[PDB]
Amino acid sequence: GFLGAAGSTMGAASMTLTVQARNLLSGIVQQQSNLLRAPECQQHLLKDTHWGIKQLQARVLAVEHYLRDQQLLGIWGCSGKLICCTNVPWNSSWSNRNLSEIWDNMTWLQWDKEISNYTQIIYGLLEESQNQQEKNEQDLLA
Amino acid sequence: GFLGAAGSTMGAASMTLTVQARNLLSGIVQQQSNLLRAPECQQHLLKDTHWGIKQLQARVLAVEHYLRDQQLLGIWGCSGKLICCTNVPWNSSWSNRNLSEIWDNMTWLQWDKEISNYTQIIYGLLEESQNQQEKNEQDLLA
Amino acid sequence: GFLGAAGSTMGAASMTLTVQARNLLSGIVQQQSNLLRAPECQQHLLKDTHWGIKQLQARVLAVEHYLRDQQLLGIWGCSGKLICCTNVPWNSSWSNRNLSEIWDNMTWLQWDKEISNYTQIIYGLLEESQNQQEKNEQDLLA
Amino acid sequence: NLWVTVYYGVPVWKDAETTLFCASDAKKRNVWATHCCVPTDPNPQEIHLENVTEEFNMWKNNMVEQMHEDIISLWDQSLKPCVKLTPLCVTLNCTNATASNSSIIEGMKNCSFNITTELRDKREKKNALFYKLDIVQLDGNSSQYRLINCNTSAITQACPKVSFEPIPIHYCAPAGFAILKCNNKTFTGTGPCNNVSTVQCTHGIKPVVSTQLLLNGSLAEGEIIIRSENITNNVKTILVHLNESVKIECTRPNNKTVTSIRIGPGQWFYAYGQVIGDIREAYCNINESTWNETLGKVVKQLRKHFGNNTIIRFQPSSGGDLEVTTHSFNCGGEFFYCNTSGLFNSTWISNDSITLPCRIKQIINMWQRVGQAMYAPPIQGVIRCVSNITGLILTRDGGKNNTETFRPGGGDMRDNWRSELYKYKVVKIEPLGVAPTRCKRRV
Amino acid sequence: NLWVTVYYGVPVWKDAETTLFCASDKRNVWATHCCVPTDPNPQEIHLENVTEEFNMWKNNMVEQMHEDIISLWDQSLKPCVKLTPLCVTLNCTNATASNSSIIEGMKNCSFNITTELRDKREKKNALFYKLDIVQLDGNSSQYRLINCNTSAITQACPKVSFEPIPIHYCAPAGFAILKCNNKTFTGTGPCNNVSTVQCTHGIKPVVSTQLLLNGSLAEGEIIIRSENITNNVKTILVHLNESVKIECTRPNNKTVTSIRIGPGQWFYAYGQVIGDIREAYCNINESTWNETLGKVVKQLRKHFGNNTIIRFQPSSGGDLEVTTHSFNCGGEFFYCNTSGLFNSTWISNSNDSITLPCRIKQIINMWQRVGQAMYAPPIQGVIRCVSNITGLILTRDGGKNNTETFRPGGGDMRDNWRSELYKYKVVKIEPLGVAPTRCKRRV
Amino acid sequence: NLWVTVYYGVPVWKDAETTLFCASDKRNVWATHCCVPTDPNPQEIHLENVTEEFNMWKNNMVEQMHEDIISLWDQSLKPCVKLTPLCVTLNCTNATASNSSIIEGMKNCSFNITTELRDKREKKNALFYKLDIVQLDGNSSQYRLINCNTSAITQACPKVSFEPIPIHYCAPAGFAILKCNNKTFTGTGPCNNVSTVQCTHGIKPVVSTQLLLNGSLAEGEIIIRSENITNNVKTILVHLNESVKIECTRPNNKTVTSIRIGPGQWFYAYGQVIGDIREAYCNINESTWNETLGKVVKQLRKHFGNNTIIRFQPSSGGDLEVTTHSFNCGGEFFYCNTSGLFNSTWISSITLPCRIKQIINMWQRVGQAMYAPPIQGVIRCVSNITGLILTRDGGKNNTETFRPGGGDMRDNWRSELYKYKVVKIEPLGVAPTRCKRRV
Ligand SMILES: *[C@@H]1O[C@H](CO)[C@@H](O[C@@H]2O[C@H](CO)[C@@H](O[C@@H]3O[C@H](CO[C@H]4O[C@H](CO)[C@@H](O)[C@H](O)[C@@H]4O)[C@@H](O)[C@H](O)[C@@H]3O)[C@H](O)[C@H]2NC(C)=O)[C@H](O)[C@H]1NC(C)=O
Ligand SMILES: *[C@@H]1O[C@H](CO)[C@@H](O[C@@H]2O[C@H](CO)[C@@H](O[C@@H]3O[C@H](CO)[C@@H](O)[C@H](O)[C@@H]3O)[C@H](O)[C@H]2NC(C)=O)[C@H](O)[C@H]1NC(C)=O
Ligand SMILES: *[C@@H]1O[C@H](CO)[C@@H](O[C@@H]2O[C@H](CO)[C@@H](O[C@@H]3O[C@H](CO)[C@@H](O)[C@H](O)[C@@H]3O)[C@H](O)[C@H]2NC(C)=O)[C@H](O)[C@H]1NC(C)=O
Ligand SMILES: *[C@@H]1O[C@H](CO)[C@@H](O[C@@H]2O[C@H](CO)[C@@H](O)[C@H](O)[C@H]2NC(C)=O)[C@H](O)[C@H]1NC(C)=O
Ligand SMILES: *[C@@H]1O[C@H](CO)[C@@H](O[C@@H]2O[C@H](CO)[C@@H](O)[C@H](O)[C@H]2NC(C)=O)[C@H](O)[C@H]1NC(C)=O
Ligand SMILES: *[C@@H]1O[C@H](CO)[C@@H](O[C@@H]2O[C@H](CO)[C@@H](O)[C@H](O)[C@H]2NC(C)=O)[C@H](O)[C@H]1NC(C)=O
Ligand SMILES: *[C@@H]1O[C@H](CO)[C@@H](O)[C@H](O)[C@H]1NC(C)=O
Ligand SMILES: *[C@@H]1O[C@H](CO)[C@@H](O)[C@H](O)[C@H]1NC(C)=O
Ligand SMILES: *[C@@H]1O[C@H](CO)[C@@H](O)[C@H](O)[C@H]1NC(C)=O
Ligand SMILES: *[C@@H]1O[C@H](CO)[C@@H](O)[C@H](O)[C@H]1NC(C)=O
Ligand SMILES: *[C@@H]1O[C@H](CO)[C@@H](O)[C@H](O)[C@H]1NC(C)=O
Ligand SMILES: *[C@@H]1O[C@H](CO)[C@@H](O)[C@H](O)[C@H]1NC(C)=O
Repeated sequence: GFLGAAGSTMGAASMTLTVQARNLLSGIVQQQSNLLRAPECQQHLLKDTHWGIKQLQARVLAVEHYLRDQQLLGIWGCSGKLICCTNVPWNSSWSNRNLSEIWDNMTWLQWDKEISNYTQIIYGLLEESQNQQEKNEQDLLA
Repeated sequence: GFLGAAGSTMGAASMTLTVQARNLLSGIVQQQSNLLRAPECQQHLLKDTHWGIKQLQARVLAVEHYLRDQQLLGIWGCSGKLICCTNVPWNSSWSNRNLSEIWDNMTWLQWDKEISNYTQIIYGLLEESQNQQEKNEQDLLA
Repeated sequence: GFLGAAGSTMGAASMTLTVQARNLLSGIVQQQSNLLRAPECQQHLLKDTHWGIKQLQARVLAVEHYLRDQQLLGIWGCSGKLICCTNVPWNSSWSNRNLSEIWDNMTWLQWDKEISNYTQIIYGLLEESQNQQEKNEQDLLA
Repeated sequence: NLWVTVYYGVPVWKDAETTLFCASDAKKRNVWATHCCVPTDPNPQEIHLENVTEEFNMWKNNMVEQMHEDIISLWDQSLKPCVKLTPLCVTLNCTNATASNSSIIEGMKNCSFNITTELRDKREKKNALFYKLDIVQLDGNSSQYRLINCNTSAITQACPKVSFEPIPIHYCAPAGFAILKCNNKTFTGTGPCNNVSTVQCTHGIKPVVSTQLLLNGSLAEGEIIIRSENITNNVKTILVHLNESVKIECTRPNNKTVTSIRIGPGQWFYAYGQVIGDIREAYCNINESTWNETLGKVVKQLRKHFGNNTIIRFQPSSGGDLEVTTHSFNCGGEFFYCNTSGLFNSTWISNDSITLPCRIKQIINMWQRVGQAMYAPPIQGVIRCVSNITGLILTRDGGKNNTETFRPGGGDMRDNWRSELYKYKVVKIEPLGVAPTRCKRRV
Repeated sequence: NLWVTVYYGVPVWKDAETTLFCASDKRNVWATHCCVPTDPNPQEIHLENVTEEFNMWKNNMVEQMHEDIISLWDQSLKPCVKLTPLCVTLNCTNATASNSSIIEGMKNCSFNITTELRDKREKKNALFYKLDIVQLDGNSSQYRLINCNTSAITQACPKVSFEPIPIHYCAPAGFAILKCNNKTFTGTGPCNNVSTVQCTHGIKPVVSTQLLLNGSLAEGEIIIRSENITNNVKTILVHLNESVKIECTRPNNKTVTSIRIGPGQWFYAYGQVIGDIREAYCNINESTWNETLGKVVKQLRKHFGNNTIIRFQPSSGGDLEVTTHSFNCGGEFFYCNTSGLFNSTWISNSNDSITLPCRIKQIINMWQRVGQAMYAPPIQGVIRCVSNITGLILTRDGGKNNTETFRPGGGDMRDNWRSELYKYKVVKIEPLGVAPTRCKRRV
Repeated sequence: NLWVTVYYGVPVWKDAETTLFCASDKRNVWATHCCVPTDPNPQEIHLENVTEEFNMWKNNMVEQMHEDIISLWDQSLKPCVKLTPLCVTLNCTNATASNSSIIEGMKNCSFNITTELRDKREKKNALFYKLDIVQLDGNSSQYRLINCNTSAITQACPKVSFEPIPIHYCAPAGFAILKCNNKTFTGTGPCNNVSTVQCTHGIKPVVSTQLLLNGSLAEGEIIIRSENITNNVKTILVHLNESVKIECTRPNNKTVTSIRIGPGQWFYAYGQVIGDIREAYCNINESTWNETLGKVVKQLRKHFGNNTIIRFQPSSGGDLEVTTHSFNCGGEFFYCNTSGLFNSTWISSITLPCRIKQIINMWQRVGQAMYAPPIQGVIRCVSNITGLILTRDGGKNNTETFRPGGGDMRDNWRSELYKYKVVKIEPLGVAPTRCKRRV
């Protein structure tokens, strides 16, 4: 069910949060690599050098994006969590509408664009909040 | 020893899980340190492009496998731990021994053989349990 | 503001930590990605096999250093954080600077140099401490 | 009040460019199987996306540009280690070539030439038959000739034991990406699609090469579909997908003997020896009826974008290189060029069979590139192949009193792959997102 | 009740096929390619109570060994001078020496070669081994090199050394090399003395056909290893517990002539030999050979029954690559007639020396590939090798009648690399695992 | 009371070496190889209270660009035409222009070459600079190309432009570039006004032997840099705070003849001379040269003594590349006699004749020789001299003689990267604190 129920609802994404998270990384590139190695194609990967560098480019870029995502979750205090909440309040300027009017009345792929240009500000607030929280926990450690 | 007690007993072997996880990346950094000490070696092995593609593939595959394991830990709520417990019960369908029959009197290799076909089921159940726990936590924060 | 607090005294760099955590990975890597993606860089430089192999190697090594650092944070416990304490007492014999000058009148560069040759000892202590802590938690739950 | 929540593993995507990889099913030395080493899924899956719509643009699809680049890279890679015919450029005594009882063969010449051998200091006189389309005359009033290549670049002979029979190739995303396939039957490109599914690999596309007609492709589910980047601008090409194929036969009937020469240290050069049997000519046989109903349905569907009372005329290509003027294609390893005059000479207002003459040319300026020309090796025996026309490439001439003329035109190989790639779109998963909540962080 | 607990960092592993790398410690190829330094103090760690199944004829490391070495030979020859301009008709006569002594095996051949200016040629003279030259046609002093009808040839660079050196083969991270220490191991089955290691003990890339040279000795007695002792189709590897000294030589003092091919291309050949000619040969101690052959015969009796007759005969047939014992001696290539060895009868079971006449060749088709030949440069002076025989490659006949006759084998160098790597296996670590425990997560 | 705490993201670093990325802004070669923008880098981060030791004589960046430029050069020449069939016997004579006026250079040579048909040769004529050709055993009217006993030569493709452009070298992730801003810094030692950047400024990969061209204008003061000012082994670099204008020119207007070698293979040589005969030369302002040398001598006196006498003498000997001022101008290759500059002594409208040659062993390599194609039309170029390469010989007390030695090729670029250092970020650190982990 990869991308399953992508058009259903953002409120009840639920198990889908698992499904995507395990099909965007090595959990499938292992299958790709075993398939690649299976006919002993390595000589081709060596002879057709350009194809080899292209494959390595694809793999390293996928790895880089996954680490992108893990670092951004980690710096926000959300390491190892699929759903995580913060203390940063929601702004009125970020397409404010009542949850009765959007929650379970609107799905992902329909409203991500409605919070474009505010990705960076949200990210900055999350990092600042996490850093302040960590410093406060340090100071409380008498 | 590095793989000491691998064929002796599970309980004593499980005490030192640090060394394996460390070596999974310390081997890579040590080998690249060996290369960095000799830039002419890097230069020749660069000119020998085939060897370059071979070992670049090997290194990225090692990184891939490590991230595979790390993200599998992440979805199971066990990120940042070598030892962790869940709330998934043990199914008698695959093994019926008691703890004294496995944590003593049997080896980790034997254990790998013992539950070789049960373990994927454990992956599924751990994923669902962690997702349910996360939704419960989200609803709890009132 | 990368490295903006490098010459500031220790503690002044705490609030800048989030800035310094970025650009090791995923701060410069995606910038370089898009910058190379726009002009199909490496795509028309695939024929320059040496150049492609060098750039792929450099990106891989950035990735590997990031994994090494994150994993060493993992094996010491309390990873996913820019700030965390342990339960290991400080061995004053390393510097004997039992002063408030650990948070004043001295920069992080100078301190890293001053205790540059006790790095491995601290690491081993943290390793053993986390091992004991994990086993203790497992026993407490059981 | 409301607060921020961060979700990871969200099901969204954005349009993206990325390298792909190619896979094929397991099966002498077919290059397609070799390059697309990766085996395909024995049980390919498809996930229907309920209540999802997405914009597709078949003229800006990065798939086709990757197609062109990968296919040319493979062709160069395949020719790179093969025998070189570089020293084969010398003065040739050519005369009329004859078969059996000294009967003249139109379009061939028996050429004698001096060629090297194993030892650099030894030469020998050798004979071979060549097609007129591969030879140019040095002196207009004498029998000295050379190969047309000799003033552009050295030619490489394709390896004689390497098959170039197209095989279905499935095109798969790397991790973090996905392929979105339209399931709207009448989808004309450049717009939204409502019935969409996610896949990991395409259905399997045969990298067939053609200039005027689309061969061995997929048929339209509904009626005949006409696609264009700009329907009103006549400069753009027009792709027509048929919902019923046309079965065409093509043949090089003459039974030819093949000869081989040792031109160097391990370098073998193959050529057409003498010939036997009666004189016969290469051609393409087409069922006249099926062609006429196909073209009739095509004009009926053209009248959806052009006027009901508009005159629709069909003329051959005005002119240009042999590659684009003719219908050019591969038949069993040989290269055919057919006039198609009998297919596109008609006007449309409100038992029988046809035959196109065809020419054979062994020197191929593949991908209309200057230099790096290929020598297609000779093929022993008699060549017969059968192909399904699934679609047509048409260019338009307008500026007339409610009349529109159409010609084959085409020649851009990209459009061929567009005929099997308009359905697909590459996208990048963006698993990170945020949302408002009634909840709050603790501690 | 019992609940799942998840463990990371587990000490378990699986059989795996992975890519290794090579590290080893005058332009030696081996030092250059395996430029990664080796561990001065490798730390073997005995795994108590661990057992592991080995099968050296399924050991994937030999394939990686083979590919890496052939890649090294191909790459080292990549920038070296081509000798294609030399493939010209040769005017040859019997070579001679001081006092007009008729030399056996050589030919004084003269040839017209292109000088630095391509429009000018010069007559040059050089000595060659008759085994590398074949009569051009019929019976005329006109002669050619054997390669000229197979492939272009590259001379190995004279400034590049190919002396074997020990090479340690190291796993990447996440893989470990399991070493079996059972001194009596027969190459297949369980091993109950298993240790982990990072890199192999150091294997010298020696290339030989019949007798295994410079290798490691068996810790126990002489071991005879073969997948099926009953099925004589398989080869049989003899790993000795005692080595035999062998002294080989090309004794004649020769000089080298340096001829220009082109602007930066120089061909090298034997200009002259001084005199007092004698044949190149190898020498073996008689008593040592008899005792070694007796001990291996005892082991063959152990396998095939005490009252069974045993016999040794020379090779049954084939080219020099398999009929003779071939080896590289300082860059020159020896092929020695082992008929003087393996000529014996053994039924229930001399201070001289055995002499082996040795043909010598400069033209080598290494690894028995068609084409890609290599020309060994000449060496001035006198050539002497000293080597340790540590094992044998045998094959068994099907005569029966209570007699098992044995012959020299060879022809597949992979056995040579395997002979040394019998006790090593590569395994992938699997850090993940699960188990039951007496407690659950608090949640 | 103190307890261990681990910090991730500490702003500290160590020295290191790494492949830096190259970026820049018929076809220019660097623009294609370094085909990545450098526009969105307007800012730098000043570092308050940092001191770092630079050593411009141990930069790995200079070595990196040396290997990168040679790699680019080899790659760019790799697909271009080969000229092996031109290595034939040449029947040669004196060339002429206008009313049969003999040319000082320009040996006019005829040669039999194979055409598109292997069984067909033709006589073709071409003019060559006398420096590219060597006589065959002293025989009259018999000559060969200078290459023919070393290696096959490659013709640089005429359509590629080897004009240098500004190049920026950018750190990969986890690395940073430290730039000294002490305007009086002498290339070595501590610098306490340092700014971190992601990319360098624009340095043009210029090639030159003894004079330093098209560089930055040092700092406000003229700076002389040396790994050891006393030792005579080390090259001395002089960095001028004012540029000196030089106008170099090949005045001879000539036709370019285009000969077919083979299928898709073309050779280009100098054909008929159009104008009158004039030597190739460079113009330098005499006065400007005088005060520039005076200022440099003053700065030298600050090292070698106020009462010391300082003189400049020509380069003693060596190949053209050692003694002549070698460079590119409009795609052609000049080698100029600098004896008219470095002839002076100090107690307290200059015209350099210039030779032109088309076959160059760049970087003094054996083989891999490059054949520069001809350029139809007069060539005139203008350059800024920003620095000098000086070789000290030593000798008698209070006598300091310097010569315009070519130095190493790397010294052409050490002169530009002396401000820069590469550092590896070390995000991890540890410290004591009053705080201890709970439980
Ligand atoms: C569109 O798809 C059609 C199939 O639906 C294609 O028709 C097929 O075309 C191939 C290629 O010509 C035919 O292949 C046959 O293969 C046998 C096997 O020969 C083998 O041995 C000979 C020994 O000399 C060797 O030369 C070959 O390479 C093989 O190794 C040949 O003997 C036959 O002559 C023939 O070539 C298929 O038979 C044919 N299918 C049918 C049903 O006839 C068609 O080519 C496709 N269109 C395009 C443009 O590619
Ligand atoms: C392994 O087999 C090889 C031949 O296949 C044997 O080669 C010989 O090894 C000895 C080692 O001491 C070489 O000695 C030295 O060779 C250099 C070469 O220039 C020479 O300059 C020295 O004066 C000294 O002689 C010997 O040359 C070499 N044979 C030849 C023809 O070069 C080797 O002995 C066998 N054993 C081992 C352990 O490698
Ligand atoms: C130092 O910098 C100056 C100024 O940029 C360089 O002058 C430039 O020299 C080149 C080569 O001669 C000129 O290119 C030429 O342009 C003409 C006209 O388009 C063209 O016909 C030639 O084929 C060639 O491409 C360039 O225009 C000229 N630019 C200016 C403004 O003077 C000088 O070459 C540099 N010298 C060094 C040492 O890098
Ligand atoms: C190339 O030439 C070699 C040598 O001239 C040929 O090798 C001969 O092969 C036959 C096979 O029966 C043997 O009987 C001869 O003894 C071999 N050597 C001689 C003296 O000819 C080889 O067959 C030729 N092959 C090709 C493809 O050229
Ligand atoms: C130390 O370095 C800083 C830059 O990091 C210098 O500041 C520059 O000063 C010049 C003076 O003309 C200004 O034009 C620049 O805009 C300034 N840049 C920045 C970023 O401040 C400062 O002058 C240097 N001081 C020393 C001691 O050299
Ligand atoms: C270089 O030499 C060639 C060969 O002589 C000159 O070309 C021609 O020479 C003949 C006389 O041998 C004249 O009759 C032609 O008119 C010349 N034609 C050309 C190309 O001018 C060529 O002129 C000489 N070039 C120079 C500069 O002296
Ligand atoms: C699509 O919309 C219909 C509308 O009734 C709804 O029933 C269905 O659940 C939606 N699909 C998904 C996957 O939620
Ligand atoms: C191996 O088994 C024996 C059994 O007595 C035990 O004493 C020993 O500790 C075991 N080895 C290890 C490494 O635990
Ligand atoms: C193709 O579409 C036309 C539309 O008029 C229809 O008449 C015809 O039956 C269709 N043929 C097939 C095979 O679907
Ligand atoms: C070799 O040259 C001599 C020179 O007189 C000639 O007599 C002889 O026939 C030649 N032999 C061959 C095989 O060309
Ligand atoms: C060229 O002219 C000079 C004038 O001194 C003369 O010495 C020389 O011999 C001439 N050479 C030719 C080739 O005419
Ligand atoms: C040199 O520069 C001075 C500056 O005043 C100028 O007057 C003089 O004419 C210049 N001479 C040359 C050589 O151009």
